[PDB]
Amino acid sequence: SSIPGPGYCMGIGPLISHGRFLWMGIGSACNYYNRVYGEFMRVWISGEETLIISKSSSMFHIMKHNHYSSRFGSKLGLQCIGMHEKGIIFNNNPELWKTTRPFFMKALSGPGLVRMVTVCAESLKTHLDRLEEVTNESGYVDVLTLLRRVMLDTSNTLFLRIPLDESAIVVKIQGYFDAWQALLIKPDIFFKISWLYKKYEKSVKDLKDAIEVLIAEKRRRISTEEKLEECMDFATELILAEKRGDLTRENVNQCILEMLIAAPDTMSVSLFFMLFLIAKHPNVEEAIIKEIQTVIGERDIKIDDIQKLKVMENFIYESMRYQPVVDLVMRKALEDDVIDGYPVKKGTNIILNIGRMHRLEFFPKPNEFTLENFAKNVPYRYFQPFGFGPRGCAGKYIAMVMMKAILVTLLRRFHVKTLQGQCVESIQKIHDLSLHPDETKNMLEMIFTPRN
Ligand code: HEM
Ligand SMILES: C=C1C[C@@H]2[C@H](CC[C@]3(C)C(=O)CC[C@@H]23)[C@@]2(C)C=CC(=O)C=C12
Repeated sequence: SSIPGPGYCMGIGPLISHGRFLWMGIGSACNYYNRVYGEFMRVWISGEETLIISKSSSMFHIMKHNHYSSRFGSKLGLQCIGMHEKGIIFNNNPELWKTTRPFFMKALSGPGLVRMVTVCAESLKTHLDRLEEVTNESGYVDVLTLLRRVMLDTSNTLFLRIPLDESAIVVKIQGYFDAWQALLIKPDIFFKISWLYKKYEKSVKDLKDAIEVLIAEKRRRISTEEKLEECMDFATELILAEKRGDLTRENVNQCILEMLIAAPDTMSVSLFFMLFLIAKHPNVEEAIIKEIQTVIGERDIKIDDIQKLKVMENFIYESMRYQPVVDLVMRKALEDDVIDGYPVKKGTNIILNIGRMHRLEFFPKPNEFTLENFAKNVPYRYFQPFGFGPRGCAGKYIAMVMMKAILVTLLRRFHVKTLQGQCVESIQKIHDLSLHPDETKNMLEMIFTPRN
């Protein structure tokens, strides 16, 4: 098998496709190219050949083997946002990534994943007793903002615990995201003409400078302190590693930033799409309340409860399957290989189109939202909402805990209504790095009406 895809127009092949990506958006460009050509095909972002793949078989191969534990993207765009060989998310240096990930992995599982289930519920309870902060005169709640705030609160009180300006940092975090999303695949030419990008350069500084203030304090409280053994957390772990010789201060700093943004960047959008799905699916929402009555009653949500919330678990999966937020994964080939039928040279960029994959394969009723798609145990090789393997989502387990926790704590207390005939299908969406709602539009509010 030779490689499918558009004609290489003697050096015009690349230019049309890279342009198509910038004009369309990374997400909807992938969906376009996969629809036109095969579920496996070649394109050019910048110079380098890049493959876009929805085939579950290829998907599985890639996330499984160790020679795909890299991502890709403009070096100058990454340097701009500070993820060039520094975080983990888009840290593309094999060795430096290898040595940092452990820290993330430890903090996002075991003892911490148990605190998180209650840290979440409390954080949300706080914010639900302060609805005045997010509710309109006509009772319209800004769900997106509320969520982002409890996500940041949650992340902070678990991984860093330093008092911060919640409202302020959330807006800056979004500046950071947008900037990241903008510069990720902008061709080098773009960075030469400075008044075009320096817009973004400023949102990055706004967040980084806001965070240096926080880590500066965490550094003090550590260098004083009585029983240091008593209270280990993500930020401390890193700082002490730096205090040995394991980490650079710059890197530490990026990781803390990367940990704080991660939840607000994804959970909030995901739960938002989940909340709309509940409103327009009354049948499903009844099953979820019964399960809560059966499993929890009027007791505080605890770790031992989460396995029992079976219906909800399926709801979360079906929501992510049907309305994904992270619908694509970027990887790079580190060794040569043959993947399915095709030769894949090292240095080849890969975009796994997991969103399209969850509609072309396995599932009984792919194109409608039903809890029937998850009535029979799903092979983790046909459904990858987080990815798996050496570089799968580091939060994949804690994530599910948090989502379960916040949904329970919310639906426990309020019925949710969507304005007009609005639903996830009829929301206007941007489809670039992630797949999220266009916030320059409106009608994205909800109404929270009490229960009992
Ligand atoms: C429901 C929300 C979430 C979704 C849909 C999601 C999904 C994903 C996916 C698909 C990847 C790419 C993995 C791969 O390449 O196969 C990823 C990576 C990652 N995720 Fe998540 N995730 C979520 C929540 C979180 C949370 C809460 C955190 C941390 C608090 C987190 C931290 C990370 C990090 C640090 C990476 C980069 C991993 C690496 O390259 O080493 N994620 N996530
Ligand atoms: C929404 C996104 C986009 C995700 C990214 C991890 C790497 C992903 C999956 C890619 O290869 C392309 C889109 C990227 C993620 C989940 C990780 C952390 C975060 O803060 C925000 C994220």
